[PDB]
Amino acid sequence: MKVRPSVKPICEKCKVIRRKGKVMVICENPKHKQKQG
Amino acid sequence: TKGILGRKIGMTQVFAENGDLIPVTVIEAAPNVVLQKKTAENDGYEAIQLGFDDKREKLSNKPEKGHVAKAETAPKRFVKELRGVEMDAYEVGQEVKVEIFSAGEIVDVTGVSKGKGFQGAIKRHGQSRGPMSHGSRYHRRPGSMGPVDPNRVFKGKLLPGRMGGEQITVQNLEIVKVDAERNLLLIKGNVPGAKKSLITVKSAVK
Amino acid sequence: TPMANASTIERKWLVVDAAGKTLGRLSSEVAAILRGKHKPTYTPHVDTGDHVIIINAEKIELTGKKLTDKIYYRHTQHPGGLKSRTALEMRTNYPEKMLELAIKGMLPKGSLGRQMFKKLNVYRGSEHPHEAQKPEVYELRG
Amino acid sequence: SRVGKKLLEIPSDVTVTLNDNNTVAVKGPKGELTRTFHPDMEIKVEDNVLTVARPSDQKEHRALHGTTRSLLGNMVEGVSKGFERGLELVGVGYRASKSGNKLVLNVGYSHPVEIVPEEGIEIEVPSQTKVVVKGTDKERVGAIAANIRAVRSPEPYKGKGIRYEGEVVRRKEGK
RNA sequence: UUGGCACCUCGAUGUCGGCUCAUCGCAUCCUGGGGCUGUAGUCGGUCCCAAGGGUUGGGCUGUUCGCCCAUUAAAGCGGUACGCGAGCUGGGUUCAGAACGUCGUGAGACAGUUCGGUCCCUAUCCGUCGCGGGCGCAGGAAAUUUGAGAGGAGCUGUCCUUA
RNA sequence: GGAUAAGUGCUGAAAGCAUCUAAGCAUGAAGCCCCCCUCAAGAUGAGAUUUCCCAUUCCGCAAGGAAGUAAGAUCCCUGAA
Repeated sequence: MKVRPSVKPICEKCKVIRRKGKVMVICENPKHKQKQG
Repeated sequence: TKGILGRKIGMTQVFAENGDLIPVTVIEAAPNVVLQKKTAENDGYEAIQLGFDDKREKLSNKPEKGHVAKAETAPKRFVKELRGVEMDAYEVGQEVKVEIFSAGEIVDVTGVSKGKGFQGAIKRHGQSRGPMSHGSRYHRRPGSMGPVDPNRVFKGKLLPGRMGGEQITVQNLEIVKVDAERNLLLIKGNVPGAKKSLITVKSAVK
Repeated sequence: TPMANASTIERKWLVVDAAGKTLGRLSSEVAAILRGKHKPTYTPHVDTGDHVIIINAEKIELTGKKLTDKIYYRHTQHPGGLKSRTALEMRTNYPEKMLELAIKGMLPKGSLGRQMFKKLNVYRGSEHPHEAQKPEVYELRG
Repeated sequence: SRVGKKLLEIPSDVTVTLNDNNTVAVKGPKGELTRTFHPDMEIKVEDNVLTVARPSDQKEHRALHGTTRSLLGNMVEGVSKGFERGLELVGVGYRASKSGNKLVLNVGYSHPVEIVPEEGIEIEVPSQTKVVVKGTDKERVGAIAANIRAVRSPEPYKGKGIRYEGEVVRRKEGK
């Protein structure tokens, strides 16, 4: 993961979603995988 | 689950098909007897009593006499209570003996530790002492009682008191030998308590 | 110069079901009647209340994520002797005590508060051993 | 553009029953199913065709209205045709077998691995490597498939381990 | 932490370090569980959850700290009056002696140095650890017990096989 | 063992797709509750079970009181595990 408050998409395929009230980022590229905390 | 209770005698050495010594503890368990057979319908749990003695009538009392006279036996001195066993097996007036066990069954044993008396922090709690030289006026003492802020002393701070007399169990022992003719158990090792004292033996709680 | 009661009391026995109820809004009434504020013959120092029975304590309700997030803390007088129990497992294992805690909290404090707590008698399920007292039902105003 | 708004035919060899308020039960050749649904919803089976409705338009009712139809479509598709998932696996000593109904795996460990489809699902081993889960509920089928895949999930360097047939494995360069 | 302000304390709140005694936080040193990797493996880096337990012995220095030797799974960071002197020591700082350098006309002085230099108190209350007595528990007694609830314990390596 | 953290997910819409999530399901830690050991009914909420004793005498209108006892225990004595 990349835990950080400044959560963004990186590439166009990065897809922001929300989960358990938290913000997260999805992509096939796991390095683009993010979460707030 | 199983169990028996008798009296400790002492310790000695025993060989095992080898030169291999065994430090042994010796117990006599004259045939114990059932006295009462409890139930969840009335007693809230399933369990039995066991008596180990043959007292004098000059020592016993009427209620004891009745409580045993349910069975066809005499008053008893060491009566205790086993739990979590097979109940349909047992009955009242039923004697239990050492040939329950065998020479390889593991065991948890239980007794009452020796009385050491009002002893200090070191012997009781294994603390370290202060230096005996270099100007020290401090040794054999417990230590500080705590910090300053809470204006008090926390619980659990360890201090002198009557060391001993505690109910102690020892797990995963191993039976070595049986002499049902002498009503004797020979157990690998050492147990809590002094000679002539009660010892309740149990199938090990694995 | 009004009356101030003393040994001129008639303590009835009430019964309360809790099949869908919020314990707070329920308890805020049961404690009031345990104190006797539902009576004209109220005095603050006499325990004019009325005995209470509660049934189906397990079957209470809550709002929000309390079952997961509401925490009953409790400290011993030992260091690090803090302990915690969620409302959920309290409800499962023993809802008697969590009802008792709420009601005790909203009762007055002192000997009289304790003695009016002693009238309370909470029971899981719908059994009610206290048939002999010939109680009656009390619906909740709330 | 909406899911729950649509309708679901009921071809044949099927029987739907509102046993109560919402506890639907379905039957057919592959077997049967049941589900309980949210009661604010409204369900009405007409001749050969099923309709769904919600009272309102909220974030809740909308989502439920979609999920109910999609789930019921899954149910009937399973009772008619059943659901199936394949699983490949890639190695050298990697293989499978069965001990009766159970599944057995010789992949990469000092020990083998055992799996039990207890729940009226069956498993098929047409080859030493390839595997099929086969049942009626997508939920349980995918669950078991993931239980399998978690055993020896693949690796990126050499694509190893259990692997859904339609999987796109990520790759690395072993330095 | 260095500090700033002077709010309690100058009809006295004893001040560094060390010993004994521990205790708490977690921003985790190890152990546990995971994500990502410029992760081949073995080892690692980084991040996340986790404070249950554990977290060495010596040389030098009064020392803290630090360097060094050898180990360890690891040799954690901090708070508790930089925890704890009515529990200990008193080596240093910080009285009176004397001396060196330096300053001063001089008496003398120096976060400059060096040698040596009195650590009192029968525990009333609370608190803590143990032990007894009294009464209560709708009659009086002997035994066995339930368990609310409390406390304890809770660490880890190396080797063989898999290979 | 049970429930969980981070994590992993299955099914799945809102948002015709995708989605571990809102509904609903499952996993998942030396950690939490248990399992292990000890204390424990002053738990004034004072519990439970078995067994023993009997329901005597005086006043006192009753209330109640004392005054000998049963079962039993102690004082006292020999001693220590």
